Amino acid sequence: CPLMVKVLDAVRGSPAINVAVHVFRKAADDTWEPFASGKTSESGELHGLTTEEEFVEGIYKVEIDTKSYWKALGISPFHEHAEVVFTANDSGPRRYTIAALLSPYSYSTTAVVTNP
Amino acid sequence: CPLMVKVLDAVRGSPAINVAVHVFRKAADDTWEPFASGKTSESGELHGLTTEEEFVEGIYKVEIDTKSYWKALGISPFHEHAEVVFTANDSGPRRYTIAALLSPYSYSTTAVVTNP
Amino acid sequence: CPLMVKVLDAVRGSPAINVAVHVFRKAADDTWEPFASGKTSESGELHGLTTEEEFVEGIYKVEIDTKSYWKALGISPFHEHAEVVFTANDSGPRRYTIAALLSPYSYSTTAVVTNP
Amino acid sequence: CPLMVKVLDAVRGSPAINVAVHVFRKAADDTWEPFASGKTSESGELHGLTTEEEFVEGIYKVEIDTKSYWKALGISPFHEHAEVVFTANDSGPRRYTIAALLSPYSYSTTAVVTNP
Ligand SMILES: Oc1c(Br)cc(Br)cc1Br
Ligand SMILES: Oc1c(Br)cc(Br)cc1Br
Repeated sequence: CPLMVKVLDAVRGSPAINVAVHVFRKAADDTWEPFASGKTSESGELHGLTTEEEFVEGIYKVEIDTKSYWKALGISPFHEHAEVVFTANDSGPRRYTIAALLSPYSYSTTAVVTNP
Repeated sequence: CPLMVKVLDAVRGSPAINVAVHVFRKAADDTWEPFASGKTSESGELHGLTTEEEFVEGIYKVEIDTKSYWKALGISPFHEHAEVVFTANDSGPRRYTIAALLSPYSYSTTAVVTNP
Repeated sequence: CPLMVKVLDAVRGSPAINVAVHVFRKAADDTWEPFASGKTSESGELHGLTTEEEFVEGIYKVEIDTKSYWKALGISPFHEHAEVVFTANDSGPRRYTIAALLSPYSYSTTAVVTNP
Repeated sequence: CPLMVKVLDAVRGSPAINVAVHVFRKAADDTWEPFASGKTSESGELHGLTTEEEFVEGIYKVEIDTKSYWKALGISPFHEHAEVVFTANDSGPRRYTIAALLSPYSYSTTAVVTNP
């Protein structure tokens, strides 16, 4: 499990539960091919998106559906979503944790990258 | 006047200067059509991207080239760029200020939507 | 001129107005002596706290009353206030801008130290 | 273990290891009495600071020594430290996780509060 996503709600001070997350990988023809997807758990975490074998070198895009999250709570947010784009495993396989801290008009994203 | 971008450097504690910024508008076929662009000033600001007249309601993508910024500084970044996607709306305030706080492995983006 | 404070509201996406701010200077006996104070403007800014002449090198504490801000909005905050402690230094740039991005259960503070 | 602290380095994209953390509780005479302290682990986490019985209602101050952290890395940071002040357990016992995202000239602090 080399790719993990963690989302927190900065308004309620709690994990952001049931947030949809889509991952894409840039193709040779520079198109974004669907790679994996899922939803955050009660702890705001999304594990099991991919494997070490599948998670090859490449440029990935993790798109977090923050809009649906805020709308379900009765809030009209600014962003359509929070999307992280990055090159992965270009110096060998690494473990990535993409953390997103959400607010209606602001979000922060941090990457904690460790060598397995 | 209606759209401004401000970028700060959290490592050196100063405005992020000469950062490339491109704005796109989502087309009917869901592809991103180039709309406006430029580079941040000595104060880390980028104004005059569009006019009230040209900035119609729609989905806009603001792509900030954070990677080139850090690479020039000789610092190894994580993200390929910082992308801020949002829907421009007449119902809400007129002026949009997209502020991005940058760090090599983390970034935050906040919108300050005001009428005046 | 040498010290400015800017506060933003990440929930409503606007400047945080009428936020109480107090600045203290650490005394020889390590107690915090009141130095300057005021409230944020309609633009979420607070200028004219001190002069270059009065702002000598030393340890300063900037206490932002985030709790009263959220309570007035009828939103339950976590923090009692946001405290930014730092050492003013002549070796580095002259002007200090303390920016605080507020959310009920989270806040960020960045310093933009520039000479001009 | 109702009080946990987590610190991440936004420059390296890794946990902030060996960061000293001091906790204080406001006394009746409004002085800050030392409550507990420790250092972050290899995962950037600090557990075992207190217990449910000891962690009574009160106003607490968690002071994170970010200055020593950056100085050890050859960087002269802006903040003397990152200090969170908050009222705890005023609506019954809760579990608190204080997360701090660090950068030389900026830091964010988030509180994830759950009902045990
Ligand atoms: O566990 C984490 C929390 Br809580 C906050 C941030 Br930011 C990142 C991670 Br990983
Ligand atoms: O001027 C700004 C600062 Br400094 C920080 C953030 Br966040 C937004 C604005 Br506008």
